[PDB]
Amino acid sequence: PTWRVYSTGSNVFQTRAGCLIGAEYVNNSYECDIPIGAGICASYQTSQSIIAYTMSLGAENSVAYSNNSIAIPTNFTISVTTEI
Amino acid sequence: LPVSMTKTSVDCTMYICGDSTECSNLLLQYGSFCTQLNRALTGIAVEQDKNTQEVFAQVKQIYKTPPIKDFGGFNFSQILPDPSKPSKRSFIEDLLFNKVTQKFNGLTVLPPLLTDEMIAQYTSALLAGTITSGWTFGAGAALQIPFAMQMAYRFNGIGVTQNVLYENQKLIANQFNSAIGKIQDSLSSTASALGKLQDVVNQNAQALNTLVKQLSSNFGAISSVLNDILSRLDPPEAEVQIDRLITGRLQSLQTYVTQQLIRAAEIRASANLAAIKMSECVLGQSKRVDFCGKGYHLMSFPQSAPHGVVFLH
Amino acid sequence: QKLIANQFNSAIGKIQDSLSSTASALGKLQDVVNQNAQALNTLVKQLSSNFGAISSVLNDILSRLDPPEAEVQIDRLITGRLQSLQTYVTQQLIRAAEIRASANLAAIKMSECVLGQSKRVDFCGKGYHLMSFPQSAPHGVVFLHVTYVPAQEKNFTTAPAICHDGKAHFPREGVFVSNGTHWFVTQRNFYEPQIITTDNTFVSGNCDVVIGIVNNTVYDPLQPELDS
Ligand SMILES: *[C@@H]1O[C@H](CO)[C@@H](O[C@@H]2O[C@H](CO)[C@@H](O)[C@H](O)[C@H]2NC(C)=O)[C@H](O)[C@H]1NC(C)=O
Ligand SMILES: *[C@@H]1O[C@H](CO)[C@@H](O[C@@H]2O[C@H](CO)[C@@H](O)[C@H](O)[C@H]2NC(C)=O)[C@H](O)[C@H]1NC(C)=O
Ligand SMILES: *[C@@H]1O[C@H](CO)[C@@H](O[C@@H]2O[C@H](CO)[C@@H](O)[C@H](O)[C@H]2NC(C)=O)[C@H](O)[C@H]1NC(C)=O
Ligand SMILES: *[C@@H]1O[C@H](CO)[C@@H](O[C@@H]2O[C@H](CO)[C@@H](O)[C@H](O)[C@H]2NC(C)=O)[C@H](O)[C@H]1NC(C)=O
Ligand SMILES: *[C@@H]1O[C@H](CO)[C@@H](O)[C@H](O)[C@H]1NC(C)=O
Ligand SMILES: *[C@@H]1O[C@H](CO)[C@@H](O)[C@H](O)[C@H]1NC(C)=O
Ligand SMILES: *[C@@H]1O[C@H](CO)[C@@H](O)[C@H](O)[C@H]1NC(C)=O
Repeated sequence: PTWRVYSTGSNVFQTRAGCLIGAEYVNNSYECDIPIGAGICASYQTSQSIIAYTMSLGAENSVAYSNNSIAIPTNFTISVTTEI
Repeated sequence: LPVSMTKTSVDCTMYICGDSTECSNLLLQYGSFCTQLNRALTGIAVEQDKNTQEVFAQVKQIYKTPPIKDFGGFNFSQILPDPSKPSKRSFIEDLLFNKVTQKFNGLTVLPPLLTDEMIAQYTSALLAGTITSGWTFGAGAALQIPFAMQMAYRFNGIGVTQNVLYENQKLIANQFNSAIGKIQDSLSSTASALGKLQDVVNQNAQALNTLVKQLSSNFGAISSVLNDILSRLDPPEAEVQIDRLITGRLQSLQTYVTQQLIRAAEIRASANLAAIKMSECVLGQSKRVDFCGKGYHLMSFPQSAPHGVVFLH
Repeated sequence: QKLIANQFNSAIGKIQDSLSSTASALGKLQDVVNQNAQALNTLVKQLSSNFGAISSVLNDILSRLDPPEAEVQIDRLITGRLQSLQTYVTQQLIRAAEIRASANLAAIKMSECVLGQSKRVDFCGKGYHLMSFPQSAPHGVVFLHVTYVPAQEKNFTTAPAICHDGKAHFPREGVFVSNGTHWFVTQRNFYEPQIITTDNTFVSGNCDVVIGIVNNTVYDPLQPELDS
């Protein structure tokens, strides 16, 4: 009955990549942990369960552009990044 | 420059046997070939999404330009996104999409990870960053600055003093707008500029068609309809004939998966080139002569295309 | 200098903790090793495949049959194993091509990021590149790019040029910014306002043609000291 349990019930969600079962779709947007396809991604979140969601591309940021506004940095931070 | 290809995948057992249990039993003798072959296709499939990620995901924040497009006279309407349109593709991205123009035998086409809408969103974000903050957003946080000033000191990278730009702002604006109009006409015209992407699509399509067509070949067997041999022949002679057909189909798949690997390596050598081109020609100002288009490079704008990217230098 | 040194040392400490952490950013090298092991194991397991022969142990065929039929059975085994070797070798060539391309890119990275300093944005790591230190690793190389990232930005009002006595003025290297009441010329990547003078600017034509020019007094360093 394991395959029957993971085929029936309300935990079913249609998607362009195919039918997803077992996971629960949510409206919150987060970074793509595991790529499913067609922008949908899955991750483990709080009890704990396997959620499905539209991957968030990132935080939106409306730049305050104007014909006379300029931003100048008043500090700096030395950083190190590893590459392999 | 092309960036990826259709994420194709094939069920080895379905293509070789198509539900024939006898053929499957014979295929068991060949061992891990189906797993290893399908393992090779999965790698290519992941490679496509990796390439697209390395090309367009270089921006960490989804910037957006304000509604007051007072860019010192420069009209950037043709490249900015169309809010009145359902898809948020730019105007020039509508000509690109319109200009560019199987499952039966176990073949499958997985959808790309990133949809066209999100790809267009990344392009719009990059345009917003380049238009409103120059190269500052590439290195770190986006710093707003007037576009006229950006172009002004961008000329310092070409050894020309900014006084020339400020003295000829109107003329530069007119020339830029006219040039944009020429690009619009060129893509709107019958020009074959998009041949590079069309060739990739056609190559993969005809390759798949060749693979399907190969099934009709008997490879020296009495016939190509698998059920026909099993109907007309008893199990003893059927084994030698079905073995020949199995060998032929396996050979075809091997040829199909070997060409795909080579074509994937090439298209990923192109992807890396595109990524470096975007990082240098969009997020900065490269002194490398003729790298970012012919002539001294000022800036570049990227525009989404099917399976590729189109740069306006 | 002191702040830069402390930041550098702390950055190295963060790198040490990140590498020693339970996570692993070295997945790329691990993939190469795993791929080679995968191919080798597949090639080894292929030996047990019979390929339609009565048995995969060649000695059994040599002992169970007489040569007039053993050559046929052996021919089947020959075909199967030869095909396996061909596939394995071809895959090795393709992987070799990928590794060589990565190696060449690494060599270019070494020359342009460790020896010198590269103007290519985003090539030698994220942000403005300062230098890079290489480190050896099994079957690969690890680059520690040291980069400069500006921070703590502030809003400022600006004008592209300054009009002083009809003649336009432009900044030699900096840009003109104001705190809301007083204008200043300052460095492009680090706020350091200085009084606008004839030494940090150059004149080019009339103000009337410059769009957005803002009238502002320009200081002369010679006249305030010419007491004669
Ligand atoms: C810019 O910010 C830095 C923050 O790193 C200031 O220097 C100090 O840095 C140490 C870490 O090495 C911190 O513990 C101190 O709290 C920081 N002090 C300050 C004033 O934040 C640096 O002085 C700042 N420079 C300015 C204000 O331009
Ligand atoms: C900027 O360009 C756009 C697109 O060309 C202009 O929008 C239309 O332009 C056509 C001529 O190409 C006119 O016939 C239409 O009347 C224009 N419609 C609009 C929205 O006004 C736009 O006018 C141009 N000006 C700017 C800077 O927005
Ligand atoms: C912006 O800076 C100017 C010039 O420094 C300020 O005006 C004062 O000017 C005198 C002479 O230069 C200085 O000794 C004072 O330090 C300045 N006052 C201050 C508060 O800096 C002007 O007031 C400053 N305005 C702002 C927004 O702080
Ligand atoms: C800068 O000064 C010039 C000259 O004063 C301004 O143009 C106008 O010129 C006439 C004739 O000299 C004067 O009567 C006006 O008073 C000037 N207007 C102003 C606002 O001063 C020019 O407009 C000034 N620009 C700025 C930004 O103040
Ligand atoms: C979640 O998204 C669906 C999509 O149609 C919408 O109908 C629903 O109202 C949303 N719920 C919340 C809480 O946002
Ligand atoms: C600059 O000013 C605008 C308008 O007051 C504001 O929206 C923006 O957040 C400011 N930027 C910074 C960095 O303070
Ligand atoms: C900047 O924009 C404002 C508002 O549109 C306008 O009043 C002002 O004249 C503009 N200045 C320049 C130099 O374009």
